[PDB]
This record gives sequence, structure tokens and C-alpha cells, in this order.
Amino acid sequence: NNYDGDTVTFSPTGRLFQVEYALEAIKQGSVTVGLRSNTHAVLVALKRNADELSSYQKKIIKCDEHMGLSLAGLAPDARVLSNYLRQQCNYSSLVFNRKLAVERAGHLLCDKAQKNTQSYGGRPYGVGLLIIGYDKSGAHLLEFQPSGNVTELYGTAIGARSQGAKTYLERTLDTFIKIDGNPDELIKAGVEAISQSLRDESLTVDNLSIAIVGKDTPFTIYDGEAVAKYI
Amino acid sequence: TTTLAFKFQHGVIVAVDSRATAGSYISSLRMNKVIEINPYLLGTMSGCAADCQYWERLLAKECRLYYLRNGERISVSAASKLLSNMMLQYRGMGLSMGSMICGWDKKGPGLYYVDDNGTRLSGQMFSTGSGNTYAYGVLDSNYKWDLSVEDALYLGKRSILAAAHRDAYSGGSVNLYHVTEDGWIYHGNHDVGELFWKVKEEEGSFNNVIG
Amino acid sequence: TQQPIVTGTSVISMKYDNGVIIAADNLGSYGSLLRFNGVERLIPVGDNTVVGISGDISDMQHIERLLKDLVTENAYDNPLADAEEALEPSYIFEYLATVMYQRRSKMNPLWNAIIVAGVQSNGDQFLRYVNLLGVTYSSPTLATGFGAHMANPLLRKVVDRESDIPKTTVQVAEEAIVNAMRVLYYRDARSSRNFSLAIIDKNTGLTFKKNLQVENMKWDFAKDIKGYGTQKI
Amino acid sequence: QFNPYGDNGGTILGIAGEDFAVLAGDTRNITDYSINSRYEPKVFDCGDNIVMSANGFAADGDALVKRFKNSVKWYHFDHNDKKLSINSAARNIQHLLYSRRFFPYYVYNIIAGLDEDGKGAVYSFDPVGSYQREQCRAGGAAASLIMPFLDNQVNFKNQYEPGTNGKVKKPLKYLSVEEVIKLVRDSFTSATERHIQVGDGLEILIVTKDGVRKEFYELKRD
Amino acid sequence: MDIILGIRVQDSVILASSKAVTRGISVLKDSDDKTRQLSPHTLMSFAGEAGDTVQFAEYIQANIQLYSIREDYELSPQAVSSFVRQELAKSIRSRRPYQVNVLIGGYDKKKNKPELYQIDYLGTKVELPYGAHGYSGFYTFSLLDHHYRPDMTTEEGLDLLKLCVQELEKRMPMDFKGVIVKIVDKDGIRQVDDF
Amino acid sequence: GSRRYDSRTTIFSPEGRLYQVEYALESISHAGTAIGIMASDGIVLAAERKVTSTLLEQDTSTEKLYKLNDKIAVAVAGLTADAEILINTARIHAQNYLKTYNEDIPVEILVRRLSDIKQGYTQHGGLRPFGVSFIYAGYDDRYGYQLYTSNPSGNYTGWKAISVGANTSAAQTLLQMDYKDDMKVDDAIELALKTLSKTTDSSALTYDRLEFATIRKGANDGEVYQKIFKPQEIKDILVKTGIT
Amino acid sequence: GYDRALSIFSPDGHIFQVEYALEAVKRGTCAVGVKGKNCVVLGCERRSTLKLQDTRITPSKVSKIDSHVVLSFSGLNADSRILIEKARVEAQSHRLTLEDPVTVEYLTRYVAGVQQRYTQSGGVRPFGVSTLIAGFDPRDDEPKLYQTEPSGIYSSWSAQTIGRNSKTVREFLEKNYDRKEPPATVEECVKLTVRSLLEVVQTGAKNIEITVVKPDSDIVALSSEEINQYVTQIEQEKQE
Amino acid sequence: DRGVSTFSPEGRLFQVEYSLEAIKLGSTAIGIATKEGVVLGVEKRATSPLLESDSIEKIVEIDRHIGCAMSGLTADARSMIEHARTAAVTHNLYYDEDINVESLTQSVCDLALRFGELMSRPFGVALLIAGHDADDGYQLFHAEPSGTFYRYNAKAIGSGSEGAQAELLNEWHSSLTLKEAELLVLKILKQVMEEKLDENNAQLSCITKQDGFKIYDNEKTAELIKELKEKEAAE
Ligand SMILES: *[C@@](C)(CO)[C@](*)(O)[C@H](Cc1ccccc1)NC(=O)[C@H](Cc1ccc(OC)cc1)NC(=O)[C@@H](C)NC(=O)CN1CCOCC1
Ligand SMILES: [Mg+2]
Repeated sequence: NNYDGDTVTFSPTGRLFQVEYALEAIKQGSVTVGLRSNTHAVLVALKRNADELSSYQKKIIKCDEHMGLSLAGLAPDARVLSNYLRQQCNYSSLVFNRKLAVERAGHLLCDKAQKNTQSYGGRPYGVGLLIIGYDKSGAHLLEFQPSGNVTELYGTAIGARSQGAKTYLERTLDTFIKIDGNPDELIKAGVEAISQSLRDESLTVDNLSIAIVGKDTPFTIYDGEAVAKYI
Repeated sequence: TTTLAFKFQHGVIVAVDSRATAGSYISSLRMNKVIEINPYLLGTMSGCAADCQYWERLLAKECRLYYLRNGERISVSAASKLLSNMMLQYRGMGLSMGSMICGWDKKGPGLYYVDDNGTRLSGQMFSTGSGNTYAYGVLDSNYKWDLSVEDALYLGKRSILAAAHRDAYSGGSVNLYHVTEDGWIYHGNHDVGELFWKVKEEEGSFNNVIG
Repeated sequence: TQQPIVTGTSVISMKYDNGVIIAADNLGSYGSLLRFNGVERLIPVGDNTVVGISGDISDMQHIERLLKDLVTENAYDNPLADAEEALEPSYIFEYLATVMYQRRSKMNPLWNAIIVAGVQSNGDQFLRYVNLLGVTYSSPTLATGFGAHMANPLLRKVVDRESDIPKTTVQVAEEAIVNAMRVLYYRDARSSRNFSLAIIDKNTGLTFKKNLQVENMKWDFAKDIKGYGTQKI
Repeated sequence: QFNPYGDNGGTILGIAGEDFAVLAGDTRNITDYSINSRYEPKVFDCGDNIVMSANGFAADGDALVKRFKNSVKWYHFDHNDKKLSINSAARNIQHLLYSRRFFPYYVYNIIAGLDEDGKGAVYSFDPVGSYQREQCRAGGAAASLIMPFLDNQVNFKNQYEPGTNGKVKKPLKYLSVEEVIKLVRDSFTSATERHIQVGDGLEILIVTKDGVRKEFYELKRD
Repeated sequence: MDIILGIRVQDSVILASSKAVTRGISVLKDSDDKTRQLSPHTLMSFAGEAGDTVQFAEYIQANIQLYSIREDYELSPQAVSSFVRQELAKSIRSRRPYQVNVLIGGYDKKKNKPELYQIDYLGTKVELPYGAHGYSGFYTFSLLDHHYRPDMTTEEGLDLLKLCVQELEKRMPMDFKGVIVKIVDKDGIRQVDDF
Repeated sequence: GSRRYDSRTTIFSPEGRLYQVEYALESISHAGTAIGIMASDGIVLAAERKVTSTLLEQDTSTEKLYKLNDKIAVAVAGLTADAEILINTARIHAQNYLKTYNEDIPVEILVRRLSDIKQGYTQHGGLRPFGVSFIYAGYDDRYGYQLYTSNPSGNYTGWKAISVGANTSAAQTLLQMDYKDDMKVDDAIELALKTLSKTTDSSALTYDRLEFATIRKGANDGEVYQKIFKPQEIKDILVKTGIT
Repeated sequence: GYDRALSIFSPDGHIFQVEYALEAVKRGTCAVGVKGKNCVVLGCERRSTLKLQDTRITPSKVSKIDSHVVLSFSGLNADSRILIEKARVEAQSHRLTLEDPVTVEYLTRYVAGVQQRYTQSGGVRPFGVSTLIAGFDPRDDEPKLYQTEPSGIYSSWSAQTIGRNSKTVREFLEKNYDRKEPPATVEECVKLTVRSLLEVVQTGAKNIEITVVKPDSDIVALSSEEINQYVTQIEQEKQE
Repeated sequence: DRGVSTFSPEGRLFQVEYSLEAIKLGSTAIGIATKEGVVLGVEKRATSPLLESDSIEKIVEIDRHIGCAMSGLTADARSMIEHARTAAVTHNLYYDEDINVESLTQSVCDLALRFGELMSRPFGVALLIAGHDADDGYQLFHAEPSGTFYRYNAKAIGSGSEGAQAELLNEWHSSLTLKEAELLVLKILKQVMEEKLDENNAQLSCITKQDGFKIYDNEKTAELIKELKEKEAAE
């Protein structure tokens, strides 16, 4: 109200409204689902178009051979944050000959987003990110909020109507975690999960976007007729 | 190297050798010492190969941007000056570059000499490199404004040959160009070994050499 | 640009069937003066890596602190710091190699020659060299300074190529290293009798031996040597 | 005074075939009269069907290769996973080398692969970034020993057809990958005999449309 | 470059400057004009290190032309010479000084007088009836000391200048390829096309 | 953050005026009147000190008339402290020009430089403008005798006669009435004092409430002399013209 | 440094500071530009509220940027000096780097770019100035006349006016100026420029300034008497 | 007042949303992509008959293979065009090749959100970037001040955008020829424009693989307008 003019101002109840408004931009964004087993991690994203003449906005970005994320909210902010990850992943390789741990990648994103919430002049990031990866401690899935909060999860979803997919994964938890050494079945569970967040529209060939990373699987994105198999 | 270029009635001739040396060792038998900046602009290369390539290709970027901003081709005079100003930034830092900016613009054909010191000279005829003295000898005694395209191409070709023979650091092959108002025209790569014997027989020159 | 002041001489090392061995004497020379006799030039990093350093000691002490700080920093927000996300020899080496090359590129080098010896997570032997120029190389045997000239020839008689590594035992490798250290004591004027030896094995882990001495030395034949040519008495 | 440069010896050789290319190099690494390693790889697969070798000062060579590999990675990120063509890689490397015009990478660099028409390609660089496409190039320590041999045996220089006596040249027939590898091995065996910094081992990387293949051969260890 | 001469007569200033440009052991050009018009009634000749000469001259030219447009007024030769001197005195203590020696020949329209200023690369300014830079003065000043009068005509100034060039051509080891002569008077700047 | 307390000194009003410049001019309209009159053989500067005291040391006091160099002087209207900042900058600018070209700075060039500094404060920086209006009286060999004025907007104009400060509307009408082109300095002196005497808010115009100056070619032969009048000399010229 | 964003968008998609800068131009004295067949004429209003002015030394409304290009304006006088100075520096900088004088279109594009930069830079306000830039390109006999404004947009005009009551004089020019046959001579071009100003000016005495620019750097400013003769001839024909 | 980079309660940047309103006031610009080429057309919208309409440059060349049309505060586009031209030619310098249209568009869009308290506000202009490369063929992009860019088969921006976009919705199909696209741009421009469409107040342009980017002559466009009138009168 009087305390939402900038990010440097707490409200009387201890809230940061600019951060909460940035969080709101994620809810307006298109749905994306993340889930993993012990061998693989999968991202599934519902891409959004402007109209019938337009292309479908890309949702998934590659950060390294073993890591990547999906976005929901302001796409340019995702580009800035993914570019930062690319550099950090790359710094770890060039200097330490070491693949960047997914947990440490989350810590770096948290700290980058935090600086924008405490200083005057700047603004919080207006995007949420689901980071998947495979490192020395196996498969991983992270959820990034521009408040700075990063959370390691078995599965999750963000964006509009994401609560439906999140409930599904909460029921299916014991099943999909056990899908080891079977990438197609893990993707199926993700496609079935994101389907719980659909209304009116359904999953078409240029609508659906899928990514996967695993034990002997580099981070690869599937679009177009490559995802027709899963429709 | 040996390079030359001269204006005449039907445009400008550009001839260069193709040798590259690293001490007394011949590092390359065939190196391109001309850059096609645009269809109406050429640049010769003498001195440090890296310096010649980098800065003249950077000139081409800057000449290209000129066309986009102004909707018109850059003049030879302006192109040569951009390059001389580039040299003037790295003044005394150790660059080694000698080049002739050859082309055709609204004032007709244009030829400008430019070097690492920032020197920028307009003129009808120039020659750069370790063998420029040998080239000038043939050029000065045989040059006319009234030269035919055929005879002019031969003069530049013959002048490089003279240098390639005497100068140890010049040779390999001869690259010829002819610049007109419709643009530059490449007139091929000519091996000096074969060209020498041919010229000797046809012309009767190089009598002292046995063949 | 500097000059080295207090210096450490040869660091020698070699691979064997189950790991690596590395050794270095305990001397800190000040030109021709044998100034400091209790200097440890083998520095362990965790339980899987030993960094052996020769050259300027003040720069060695600086590097020693960088490695100590590296372990601290790796443990931060790392529940697997003593397990899957523990420091590897290849991480430690590449870090040092980055630092050395950066410093030489600023014309302010760390005046050292370093050998990183260790065993990787998968049981593979790690042995790689780096120096003040940022020059890196790996070989079944590695040595710095005088060791390169005198130790390598002896160690290469045991492991002449990659295929000799599985045939070489820890007893044979240690014996060769200890003999090399004796030869260096005979012939390197900036060496000492006292030295340290470290073994990093994929089964038995890190064994760090201190206060070792060169023994079984041959000097008796000196009594018979008289004059420099014609002198009999 | 601190000398930031050094000489790690070694010799490299790139030959461009009709539909293939090879990039060979010895595996010996040295300083002065000492051997550092008998097997220290010098030729690398950089991705996108491109092979590369930076011969001379190893520290600068490793740095350049590392930066080019990095340049390939960011080329994929920035341009929708587009393949980096051999000519594009060459021009990119020129700018990498010239970025240190006043404190050069002390290396003679060669890259090899295939052009966009499927034909064999070799590009040669000097330490400051001048480059050009070639058919044949030896670089490094024994470069002066090997190049004349390749002028004679690859481009058939000074070779004429018997009976004509200098009137008709030997025609420039293309060489197969098996024929090229023979010339490569004989080049390095000859260089090993008369050059002290050449020996120990020979590693060859062959590039075709099918991918990158490796071949290793022992050399004299003296 | 090498030889630049200047002489101030009754009603004009005459500048003579060599045509040669050498690079290595080869004379690249024998028709080079070592001068820039700073303003309609002010001419500056120059000589010094290669590249620096033209860059400095054109920089001065731009500054004076900028002043002329801003004020719609031509600076006096004295004012221009002082500006040039300051730039050179500023330059000599720079990281990389400009090694350029100049003569500034101008006609002051206010005072109706010709004026010649000699300035070296250190910023050493002197107003003279006749001047030179480098070794040129060693050969020519004895002739000028002898023959010069302040009431000389432009034609007599040119004749005395010819004698100076003839002496240079006889006693210098250096072939400077003749000179381009320019006259600065009340009507402006013009070039003597036959010399 | 800090934005909350920013007045924004460099913005347009909806009508296209610069608030601070307009309010600075309002400030200047309460300042003591300063008058400049240009004649064929010299220039006059006359100015009124604001409600003085008997205990003010007048002979060592200077609030209106300042010397920029030997050829150029200024009359001030507005904040004296603001004016001194600008005056010292102008003095330096004149010396820079003299060092560079070895000639005294032309009047307009000095005026333009100061006016450009004033302009800068109205367009960038976020600082309040200088609450000062100048009357420049000067001489050079190009245009001879010149009068200029500058105000906080950084706009300057040339004048034959002009007033700044209080009652300029009334003062300008009086000057426009009695001024003629063939006028001389002694006549201009009388006009300046008569105008002040009629426009003043004080009961009577006396020597202790005035600063006065002339720039004359009335110097021995072709040269210019600046005369800052002393208290006794102002008292004499007041009696001469018939005001006291 | 002072970084405050003064020029910003409003809910309706307007940048008020740029629009208020146009109001400053509306307040400024009228300026007019008319190009004939072989010339361009720049006319400028001088408000007669200011008498006792010294017209010798008072800043003239038309300013030479180079020997072949001129610039007049309407709006804040102090602001115009900054644009003029920048333009003059760029003109010499262009000659120095490219060895050709600027084209009129290039010079306009530069001045317009400066104005634009001041609409999206922190801590600065837009120029309260619109300019008319006229001249002839080197070795070209085609007349050039351009206009710029605070927003930074620019365009070429056969004839144009800016400043106070510009709406009225533009109305006059739109009906009087024929594109198929523009003022063939200098006289006709000046006459039309004076006529257009007489719709707005008040008195035709010292209130009208005229500057004729012809090809090959031939620029002259008409005197009071020369202009007065045009004013006399126009009204004598009008009495009919 | 309030921050320039402030979020609204709905999760949108106020300034970005307000710049979009400025673009709605701009003159109409239309782009249509086909397999024979991409056509770009614009409404010139001269404010007066004395304004020489040929000096209105709302269609612009970025490279030989990339063109660009603009709508909104067109003065803001000049620095964007300058950056695009620099990016295009610089990539040619570094990689000895043409730059991808998407990569060029991405480079332009990276400038968009570089505003705060960098430039002081977002751009008040939208761009239709049309081009061709070997990888993805003929492409049309819509670059907004939000930093977002969508690829389009056909797109209209400016004051008559939603009306034109609805028309492009019905008319566009994947088998359009270049000639058909040209007439279609002219048809829709004529529909949404206030004044009567002719060769002087409207401009056409195209990008083909062979000839590259070309702005159409007024004589060439005039014939296409006459061809349009006759075919509409044909039924
Ligand atoms: C003659 C050969 C003078 O020696 C001539 O100037 C050529 C000019 C030239 C220009 C462009 C490309 C190639 C050649 N110069 C050279 O050949 C120079 C000679 C030279 C050496 C050192 C210098 O110090 C600044 C200046 C000039 N040679 C080189 O530049 C040489 C170091 N480079 C190469 O040989 C590069 N090649 C080697 C073969 O692989 C591709 C790159
Ligand atoms: Mg050998």
C-alpha cells in the first residue's frame, strides 16, 4: 500500500511487497513441471504463444552438459539468471576441472537474487526457475523463487494452475522416484503431471517442451516432432 | 614481400607476391597479400602478417558500417584515413604494416599508401616491401597513363617478377588485380618459377641466367 | 618479477600399481647456506592428495595457506564434504595450475615447481607437475630440479612406460624412491640427509612418513683416493 | 630477470585430403636437454568435428586450446546449437591470438577438419594471429625438416614426367588416408632421427564426416 | 620531413617546403605538400617525425577552423602562433611528445602586416623576418643575413629564396626534390606553380 | 531511498518554463537595482546597495560592482555569494584566454562562457541555479564598447542601456525615454543616477547607498581605463548632477 | 552522480518532460525555413518587447555550423547554444576523420541524436528547442532543409516553420507554396519568407531577420533596409 | 515519486507497460513471412503536405540479409538500429559468416531491460525484424521494449494493429507467394490508415535470399497499388 513503492521497504507486518509482486509474475506465467528419480531428472514445460501466427515462447534453457532449467515469468530475467549459471558452471570447469554441484548452483542463484531484494534502485527478479541436474551425488531437482528461496525437491511445479500438477506429484511420489533406468516412463509421469494443470487447451506438437538429464544422458531439450511420441 | 599498385587510364593495377618468411626459412610459398574489402576496394599487405590481416579486416568492418549508415560506398580517401587513424592509436607500440588502399569512387580511381607510422599518401604509383626497389625500376621506366589494360597487367606482373628474382624475401607466385568503376577483377595466381622461364624466352630478358 | 631467497630442492615422485609415492627433503637453503633443517615441503590435502613443492619457501607457505583455505571453502554449505563432494587431486592441481599461470601472466610468479600426487574417487592414480611458468605435464615418474636429472633416470628404470605401472609394487616403488633420495644426497649440494615420504594408496589410504634418513651410504673407497693425478702418499 | 616464456619442443603436422584431414603430433614434452613426459597429448578434439594443436610453449598452448573449446561452447549457447564451421573457427582463433598482440601466445597453431562442402581443410596460424587455409603444414621444432619433404611428396614439387625432361610436370593426383598416414609416419620417423626434441610417440587424429578417430605409433625414445 | 623555409617581406610571407617523402631507402613521393591552411590569411608549414607532422597540423587546423565558425572572426597570426606554441609546450612533457617543428606565415588584416613565426617541437616560439628548421638554416641564413631587406617586394623575396634553394641543392648531401612555394598576403594564400 | 527528498531543480512546468529559473528571477527582482548605460566614448555602471547601516564600512565594501579584468567589469543583482563563485570563474577564464592566445579576451566570449555555466545548472546536476543576474560592461578592439546581461536561465543579450534587479520595468521605461544614440559618458552618468533616484524604494538617494563605475577611453591615448568610484567621488557626482 | 530519471512514461504512454519541452518551443520566437530552386532562406522573428538592444552583439538567431550549413531554432536560447556548439565540434570532427564536410542530413541526424539522448539519460532534462537546419551538400546544387524537435525525431521539409504562431504561418505556407514550381529565384524565395512572417510578426521593421544560403558555401544575411524593401513592396500590392 | 524498475501488484513493470501504450499511438507497420521471402510495409503518416515524405525512413536495412520496420517513438529506434548493424557486422568479423536472425534479434532485445537508476527508461518503439539465414530460412520477429521477442508468420504493430492482426489471422497461409504477400500488406495498410493509401504515404520492402533486403521504389509500389485496386474491383 504505502510500503510497496520499492524493494528496500518492509511493511508493518514484516512483508516485502515488491518481492511478493515479483512472485505474482510467476503465477501469471505458463505452467512448468519438474520431477526426478534416482537415475534421471526431467523438466516438462507448457509453452505459450501470442496468437496463431506467433511461435511458442521457449521455456527451457541449457546451462551445462549436466545441468539446465525451465522458466516461468519474465523470460528476460531467466536469460540473465541462466547466463549467470552458465558462467558459474563454466568457472568451476575451467578453474577446478570440476562439474558444478546442483546444490551449490542453487546457493549461487539464491545469493544473486537476494542482493536485488535488499538494495535501493534495483528490482527483484520476476521469474521462477526449476533447475534439474546430475552430479556426483546423483539426480537433483531445485525450485528457485526470486525472493531468494531455493528448495531441493523430488518433484514440483510452478506457473498458472501449477497446484494441480503439484498435488498429482504428491500422490505419485512413491511411484516416480522408483523409475530408475527408464527415461521414457519418467517423462510420461511428467507429461501426466503437467496435464493436471491444463484447462480448455491440450498438449499439441508445438505446445509441449521436454528436457532430460541423467547418469549417461547429457542435458538435452526435446521440441517439435521429438515430443509427439509423448502426446 | 613485394607489393605494387598504380593508377592508369583504365583504373588501377594491383600486383603482389605470395612469399612469407620466418627468418631465412620460407614459411609459406603462397599467401594472399590482398584483401577484398568490398567489390570496389582493395588493400595490399606488407610487414607483420597478423597486423596486416587484423587491421585491414577491421577496416572492412568499419567501411561496411559506413555503407549501412549512409546508404553509400565509402571513398578511398576516407577508408585510407580510418586505417591511418587506427595506426595512430597504437603509436610506437610496435605494429608493422605497409599497405596500399586501392579502389574506384566518385572522384575516379583512388590509391593511398598507409603505414604503421600513420603516414597516408595519395599517389599514382606505389610499391612496398623488401623488394620494392626492384619493382620501381621496371615501373618507372615502362609506366604511362596511356597503358592498355593488357599491357598494364603485364607491367605489374613483370615488376613483381623482377623483385621475386633478386630479393630473397620475395617470390612464390604473383596475384594480379584490376580495379574498374564496376569493381575489382581478379586476374589469377601466377607461379614465379614458371613465369620466369616464360618471360625469359618470350621477352629475351634475364640473359645472364641460364635455361 | 622477483628472485627466490629461501629455497627447497628436488621433489621426486612415481606411480605404482595401487597409488603414488612422493618424497622431498626437509631443507630450506639460503643460497649456499644450509639455513633451515626442519622444513616440511610435502603438504597433505585431505586424505587423498599430497602436494610436493620445491623452490621459494615464502611462496610455498603462501600456497600452503591457499590449500588450507580451499578445504575450508569446500566444506561450506556442503553436507558431502567428507564424501562425494570432497576435494580431488585433479581439482587441487587445476586450481594451483590456474593460479601459477595467472601469476606468470602478471609477471609476478610464484617461484615454485609443484607436483600434485594423489588418488581419485574412482581409484585412478593422479600425478601431475606445474611450475612458475604455468607449464603442466604428467608422466609415470615426475621430479623437480636436480631430481629431474638424476632421479627420473633411476625411477624410469622401474616404470619406463604406462604398462609398467600395474607390475610395480609399493615395496619396489618405495625402494626406488629411497635410493633416488640417497643419490641426490651424494650429488646435490643443496640437499639434506633428512627427508619426508608420502604414500597415497587406493586401499590403505594416506601414509605420511616423517624424519626419514638416507642410510647405507658408501664412503669407504675414499680412503684409497690420493691426490689429483701423480701424488702417491 | 623473469622470463615468462619457455620452449616445450614438439612438432605437429596437418594434411588436408579430398574428403578427410589429419592432424598429427609427437607426444614428447621437454625443457632444455630433459624429458618431462614421453606421452603428453598435444592434439585435441575441440568438438564440432574440429581438431586443434598449439605447439611451442605448452602453458600458452593449453590456455589457447582451453579458450577455443570454451568459444565453441558459447557459440552453441548464443546461436541455437549451430555447428561452428572450420572457417568460422579459424577467424575466431585469429581474434583470440591477436587479443595478446603485445604479450603473445608463444605457439604455432594448426586446426583441421572439413569445410562446409565436405572437403578436407587445414588452417595454419602464427603466434600473433595471421592465418590461412592450406593443404599441408608442419609446425614446431622439426618443421623445417618436414615441410620440404611434403612439398616433394604431397604437391610433387620439382617432379616431372620421365621422357619429357622438365617439360611436363607430375600431375597432382589426390592422396588417400592410408597414403597420407604413411607420409606422416615417415615424416616423424625422419624428424626423430635428426631432431633431439622429437621422439617417444606419435599421435594422429583423423577427421571425416563420420567423426574423429585416433591412431598411436611408437617413436624412438633416445 | 626535412627542409622548410620562411621569409617575411614588405607585404607578404613566403613559405618554401620540400616535396620529398622517404620510407626506408626509397623516395615514395616527390610532390608532397608539407603545409595546412589554418585560416584564409594564415598558413602553417611543418617538418618532423613521420605521421606526427600531419596529425598535429590537422589537429591545429581543426581547432582554428572551429574558432573561426564559433566567433565568425579570423584569429590574428600572433594568437594562432601562441595557441600552437602552448599545444607543443603541453606536448613535450606528455607520455609521447609530438616531434613536429612548424613555421606559421600569416597576414594580419588588422595591422596590415605580414608575420612569420618559427616554433620548434619543444614549444620555442620566435617571430622572425626569415626562419628555418633543422639543418636548413646552416646553409641558408648566411645568404639571408646578407641579402635580406624589410622593404623587399614579393618578387625579390622569391629571387632570394631561389638562391637559398640553389645553395641547399649544392651543399646538402640530401636530395629533397625541390620545394613548393606559397605566398601569404592581404588577398589570402596562393601557390607559386612554377619554381 | 533518497528520491523522496529530491525537489527536482531541472524540470519543465506544464507551460514549458523552468520553475527554479523563474523563482530565481523572482528572488532577483527584490535585489538592489543595477543600471548599465553604453555611450559612444564609454560605459557607465550604477547600482544601489540594499538598506545599509551607518556602521557599515563602505570604503572597503563591495556588493554590486566587480572587476573581471582590466577591460571588463560586472554589476551584480541577486545573491552576492553566488555571484562571487561565478566572478572568480570568469576571472580565471579571462586569464586562460590571455595565456593561450596572448590577447585580452573579447567581451562576448567571456559572457558566453559564464552564461553556459548558468545554463548547465538548469539542465543537469540536480542543483539549484545561481540566483544572480549580471550586467557586463566591457571593451575590446572588435566591437568596442559593449553592454550585456545574463540571468539564471543562462540566456544573454546585448544592450545600449539596461537595468537588472528591482523596478526594472519602471527603470527600463525611463531609460528608453531619455536615451539617444549620440549620447556621451557624462550624459549617461546623469541618466543612470536620475533613473535610480526615481525608481529607488528608499526615501532619498545618497552616496552611502550607491556603487558607481565607468569604463572610459578617457585614458591617455588609445587605451581603456576602469574607474571604480570611491564614496567621496560618488558624493561629488551626486552634487554635480544635482540630486543632493 | 545525479542519476534521477526525469524523462519517464506516464500511464497513457506519454513522456511529459518531452511534451513540456515542446511547450517551451511554442513560447519561442517564430522561425521559418523556405527552400527555392537554387537556394534556401531562413526567416526569424525578433520580439519587439526588447528595445534598447544592441543588434551588433546580440546573439543572432541563425548560426553557421560550418561554411555550407546553417542552423536556426525556436525555444530556450541557452539550450540552443549547447546543440550549436556540439554540432560545430562534430562538423570539424567529421572533416578531420573522413576528409569531407558533413552533409546537411548527417548534421541533422547528429543534432537530433543529441536531443534524443537527453530524453532517456539519467539526471538530465530534454532540450527545450526545435531547430531548422539548412544548407547545401559539398559539390551539390540541390537545396536541403531539415527540422528537429526535443523528442529527437527529424525530417526534411519543402518549407517549414516553428515557434509561436507557427500554426498560422504554416497555414500560409501550405496554401502559398507550390511543390511543382518552387521559388525559382532568390527574390521570390525571400519574398515568400517575408510574406509568411508578416502574417504573425506585427511590425515589419527590425522584427524580421532573413538569411539566404546558396550553393558552394555562399551564405549572406540581409540587412534592415533590404528586408524593408520587401515589406514595402508586399503591402503596396496588398492595397488592391 | 516511485522507482523506474518498480513492479505493479499484478506483477508487471509499470514503465514497460506504459511504453507499450506509446507504441499503440505509433504509425502502422506490417510484416508477412512467406517461403519466397518476407515483406515489410509501413504507414509513413506525414504530419503536413510540405513534409517531403521520402525522408520518412521507418523501414531500415540492418544487414544484406536482415531488414527492420519500426512503430512508436521512432527516434528511440536509431540507437537500436546502430547496435543491430554493429552486432551484425561484428559477428561477420569474428566468425566470417552471416549472423542468425534470431541471434541478431536477441542482441537487440538484450538492450531492452537495461534501464534503471544504463539508460533512464525503456524504449518507446517496437521493431519488426525480418530476415533470412541458412539454418531456419525466412523469419519475422517482433521485438518489444519488454526484452521479449516472438517469431511470427505475420504481424502488425502500431495504431491499427489489433484490426490488422485479425485480418492477418484470416488471410495468411503457408503457401503465400511474395507477390500475394505484397498486395496483402498494401490491402491491410489501406484498410487501417486514416488517409487514402498511395505510393507517397506508404512504403513497401522485402528480403529474399537472392537479392537480399530491398526497399521498394515509389514507382514499383504504385504499380502494386494499381494492381490491388483492379483485383478488388474484379469481384
Ligand atoms: C615479405 C615476405 C617481407 O618479409 C612480406 O612483407 C610479407 C608480407 C605478408 C603480408 C601478409 C601475409 C603474409 C605476408 N611478410 C612476411 O612474410 C613476414 C616477414 C616479417 C616477419 C616478422 C615481422 O615482424 C613484425 C614482420 C615481417 N612474415 C611473417 O609475418 C611471419 C612471421 N608470419 C607467417 O609466416 C605467418 N604464416 C606462416 C604460415 O602459416 C600461416 C601464417
Ligand atoms: Mg630424437
